[PDB]
Amino acid sequence: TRKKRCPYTKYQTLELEKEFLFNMYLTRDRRYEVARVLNLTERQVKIWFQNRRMKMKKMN
Amino acid sequence: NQEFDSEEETVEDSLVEDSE
Repeated sequence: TRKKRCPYTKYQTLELEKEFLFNMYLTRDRRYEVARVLNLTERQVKIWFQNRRMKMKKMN
Repeated sequence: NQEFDSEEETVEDSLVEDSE
């Protein structure tokens, strides 16, 4: 992703990918933790997960 | 070295605009 949003690294993408694939849903604290670990905001995780769904639906 | 960017610059939600 080199449009608008910052290009996520492999490590970042892999973690978010595995977490979402493993646990389609997360808790507030867990999301905050994941975000904290990624040195980002909860929004980064919240939107990434949703972006994946929207990508599946729209850009099927 | 700046705090401009945007609250949605780091987290954009329009990467998937192609509905089709």
